[PDB]
Amino acid sequence: AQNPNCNIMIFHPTKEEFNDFDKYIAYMESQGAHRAGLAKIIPPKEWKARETYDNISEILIATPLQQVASGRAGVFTQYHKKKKAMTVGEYRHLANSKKYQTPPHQNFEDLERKYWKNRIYNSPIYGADISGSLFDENTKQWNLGHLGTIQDLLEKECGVVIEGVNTPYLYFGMWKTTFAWHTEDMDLYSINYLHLGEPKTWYVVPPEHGQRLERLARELFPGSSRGCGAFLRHKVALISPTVLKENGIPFNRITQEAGEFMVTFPYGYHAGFNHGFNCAEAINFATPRWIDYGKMASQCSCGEARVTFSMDAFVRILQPERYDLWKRGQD
Ligand SMILES: O=C(O)CNC(=O)C(=O)O
Ligand SMILES: [Mg+2]
Ligand code: NI
Ligand SMILES: [Zn+2]
Repeated sequence: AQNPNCNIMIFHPTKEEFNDFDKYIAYMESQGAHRAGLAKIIPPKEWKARETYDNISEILIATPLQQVASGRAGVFTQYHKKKKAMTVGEYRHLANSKKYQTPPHQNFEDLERKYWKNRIYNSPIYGADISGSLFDENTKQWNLGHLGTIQDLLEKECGVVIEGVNTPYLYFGMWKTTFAWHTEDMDLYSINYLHLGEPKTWYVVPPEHGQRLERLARELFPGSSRGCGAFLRHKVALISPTVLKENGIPFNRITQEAGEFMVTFPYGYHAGFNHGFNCAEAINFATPRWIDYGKMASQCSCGEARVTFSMDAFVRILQPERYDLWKRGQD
């Protein structure tokens, strides 16, 4: 078995290898990359997502989210308070203000220590989940707005045509902005490209060990666990590396820098934080290997998780028994 310790793998495709996205994902899996839950892909040196980032300031963040924490430094939840709209130029200036800017630090490890020590005492503002793309239409390789759609994959594998669309999302971050522990909707893959700015640190649990993380989360968030049998779908809970290590949960960590792709694999729990002002683009995707994960994915039916239009069909076709109850949660 390849990669039996479930280490995060880093790949350096050539420009020739960068042509066929599906083929390269399958290659990475042949080497065991999925066992980690997360892989890094450094694009060939000839490749670029677009020519410059000089003209992005007028993108609107219609509903910036202030991420307010509750709990203790290593075990906390966050809720998202909606703020007034602002442009990317306005948000960058905010991120660079004295109140919100990255503190002085020695290296990424020092900054990670400062994040876990101090995150809960601040409420950074995240421009998350903004439909759109920063890939130039002329970028033909690994253009996250030109991927094969999940609906077409389900149709190719299973023969059933379904409604729904699959488009990317932009994320504008600042110091301490945080993504809570989660897997993707329907335990899909994700791909994330860091277009610009400061790094993003990731934590990930191997898919084969995901239920260990779930069990710990039920212990650490016991009221949330009584409320919902899949409360990590709410995307609000944080657990630090120190607490994971104290409880024996297998995980790995890695820092993504501007110009790099990350792929999350089916049922790979992940969480992380931004180092400073940045912009990322991410989208879900599927392969044939996903189908079985989609069929077994947990679902929130308590009503909190509220997701896209397109997840309806996935539940309806892959999880017909759950359909009824899950849809009640969505309506
Ligand atoms: O970058 C972020 O805030 C969160 N991204 C992801 O969870 C992802 O790409 O799957
Ligand atoms: Mg603009
Ligand atoms: Ni994710
Ligand atoms: Zn729920």
